[PDB]
Amino acid sequence: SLKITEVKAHALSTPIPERMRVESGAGLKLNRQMILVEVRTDEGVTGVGSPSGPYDLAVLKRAIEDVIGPQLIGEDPANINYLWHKVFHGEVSRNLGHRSVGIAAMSGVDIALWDLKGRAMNQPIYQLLGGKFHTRGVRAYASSIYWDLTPDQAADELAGWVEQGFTAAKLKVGRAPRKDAANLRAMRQRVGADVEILVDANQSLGRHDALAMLRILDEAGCYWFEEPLSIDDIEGHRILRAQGTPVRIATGENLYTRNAFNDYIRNDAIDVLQADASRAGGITEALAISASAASAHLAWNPHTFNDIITVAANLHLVAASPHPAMFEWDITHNDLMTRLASYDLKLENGLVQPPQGPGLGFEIDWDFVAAHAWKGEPAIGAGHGM
Amino acid sequence: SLKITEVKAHALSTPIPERMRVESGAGLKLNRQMILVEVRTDEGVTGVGSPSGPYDLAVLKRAIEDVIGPQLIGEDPANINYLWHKVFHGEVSRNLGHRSVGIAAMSGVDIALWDLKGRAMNQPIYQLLGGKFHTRGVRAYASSIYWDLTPDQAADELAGWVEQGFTAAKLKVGRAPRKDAANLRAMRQRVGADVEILVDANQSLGRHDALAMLRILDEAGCYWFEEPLSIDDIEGHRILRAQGTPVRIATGENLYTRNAFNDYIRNDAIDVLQADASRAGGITEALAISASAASAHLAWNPHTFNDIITVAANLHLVAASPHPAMFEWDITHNDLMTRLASYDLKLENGLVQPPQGPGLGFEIDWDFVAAHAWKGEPAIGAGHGM
Ligand SMILES: O=C(O)[C@@H](O)[C@H](O)[C@@H](O)C(=O)O
Ligand SMILES: O=C(O)[C@@H](O)[C@H](O)[C@@H](O)C(=O)O
Ligand SMILES: [Mg+2]
Ligand SMILES: [Mg+2]
Repeated sequence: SLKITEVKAHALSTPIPERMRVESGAGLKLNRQMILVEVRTDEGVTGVGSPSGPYDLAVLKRAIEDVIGPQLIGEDPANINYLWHKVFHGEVSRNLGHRSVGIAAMSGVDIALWDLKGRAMNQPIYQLLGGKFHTRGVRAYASSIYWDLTPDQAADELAGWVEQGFTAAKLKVGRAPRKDAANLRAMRQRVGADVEILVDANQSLGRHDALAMLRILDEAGCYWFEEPLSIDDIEGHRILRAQGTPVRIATGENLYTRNAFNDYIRNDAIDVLQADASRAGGITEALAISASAASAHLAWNPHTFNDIITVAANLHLVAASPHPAMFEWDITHNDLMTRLASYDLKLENGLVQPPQGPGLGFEIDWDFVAAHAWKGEPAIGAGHGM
Repeated sequence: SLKITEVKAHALSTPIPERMRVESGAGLKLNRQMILVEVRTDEGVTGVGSPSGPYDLAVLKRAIEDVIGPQLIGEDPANINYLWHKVFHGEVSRNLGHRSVGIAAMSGVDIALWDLKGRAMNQPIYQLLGGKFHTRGVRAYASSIYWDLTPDQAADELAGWVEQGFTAAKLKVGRAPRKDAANLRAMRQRVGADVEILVDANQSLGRHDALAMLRILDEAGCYWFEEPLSIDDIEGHRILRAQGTPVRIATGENLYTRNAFNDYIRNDAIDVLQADASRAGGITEALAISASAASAHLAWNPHTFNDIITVAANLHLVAASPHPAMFEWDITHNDLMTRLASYDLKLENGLVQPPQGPGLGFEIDWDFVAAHAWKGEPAIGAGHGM
């Protein structure tokens, strides 16, 4: 057997050229940052992970190394299930909060344990999970077309991603619903019916404005309506879904553990569960959520947006899952997507394939890591919702 | 990458001395039988499985070899998720029925694919599933004390199993409710409060008789009431569960796929889901049911009763699952529990451990297999419920 010797959190920051900084309800992007989790063992098998973002890097590092870490030192890393519960019940739930940055921290560590397990077995994670369902590849969408655009500019950006091979893309909405509607109508007109258009309000609307927007989305044949309302307003999501349109009500990037999603399902409030393996509790928890969605005849299509590790962790799960694919691919300026590891975006007929090596299935460029240590830069401006 | 070259179903029968034949609502046992599934590949990596029983062996063999098999020949066995859906949607659901012996047949093949995957990776299945949760072992129960006994005899048999190390055991009921009650009362007095007593009616009661019995079970502090009613009467189960007693309402050995269990959960009709990996759709399907149970704050404790393969397949999953264990262990006369493979019952403080070899984790005695080919013997007498 192996024993865990260290749990490390490397805080990393990468710059965004001013002209490339985008804003949504979540805030204006400043720097693309991450924690790279490293779980090390006595025999030298190592796994890495990421607890996503934006979350404060010092908070994440402290939680990972000094709250979670001590629960892992000396333990056999093979018992991922045991360790998830030891950590959640022993420290994280009460001492960081049950729906919290602590759960994202746990997620990064869980992903590292799965990477470690795959590497120890010399197998890609998706093979551990019963192999592929999506044998030909996984349909991706370009994320996203952000705020501050004219209708023709928005349509131009969409045409651009479609040219690159994408069969679907997502539009940010919320700040100015009349502009959102104009943008959406121009975009649909430009690409026709063969391209799926997703919309994401980042919790920015109230119920009545969301009902008004849903009518537009329905007219435009939008695939889903993501975070239409505060995640705290479950009944509001039920009301939207009860309209019975072909537009899916989607949420989950800010909901944590299977428990949050159970509450939405129980209240008939959700069509697409978006639990991110790197946020909602780990690969371990995302697996459970995906299964629970299928039991209820609903879909699981994760949020994946932060770095190439959060993308890869989710992609292994998605490739293995029978849910129809609508896989989020961050197309914004992001060095953490392109330079962190040996794995890049390759679309074939609009599909991506998970990395094929052991564990997460690629190698970290530790030179890049050594060159991008965080020195206190902020990741994102203040969010909206006030 | 491997390719599947054959899917074989070995029909086996083993006798039961008349003195050891037991009866429940399911019928009088005559012979302990099974299909040993064998999936072979071009490179010679082989997996085995079992679709449980009692199901007619010819129906099983035909389904496995000639309905399911043709969907598998030539395919990569690593893609278990893909193959499950290829088989279900392509053939089994419509052409064998959605809640059928066809699903059990699929389950035997799915287990064989998981055994194959584990053997190919040189890992026990529980390691693939995220490793152990129950690191110290899995709490087992002695299954079961059957019909036809006096209270004196029932109490004595229970004391015998407790002496062997069991901390829990199950009693068959349903033919004579007043005698059942007397047996239970004698059993509880005999062993005290520290031993869990489960009850199993094998669908043999009507609603009002089950309500009356539940009062008894509550009095005796029983752990669960298994198949109290027809599996077809979901509302009846809701009514029992709505009494709010500490007695769990349990069912699932005769329910198939996650869909059956979702219907029970949606109707507030179940405390313990008993989906058997070898009946309800495979390891693949049981994993999903276990997760769905947890999401709903309910328990998954599988039915495991037929042979050492059905026991082992479930035990890998149970060991890896955070559900409190109440693991079924057939203590009746059954050569398929003792002579088929090199994995015996070993209790330590009432706990069992999964096999530790690759795949299911033990080797088949192929000489025993060869010497016990089915010759048309029946497995079980007519069941009850009419
Ligand atoms: O840019 C943003 O709005 C957020 O950081 C993302 O998480 C976004 O909600 C998404 O769905 O990827
Ligand atoms: O012996 C019997 O009653 C059945 O064959 C079993 O399946 C039983 O219901 C059990 O829970 O193991
Ligand atoms: Mg979003
Ligand atoms: Mg039973």
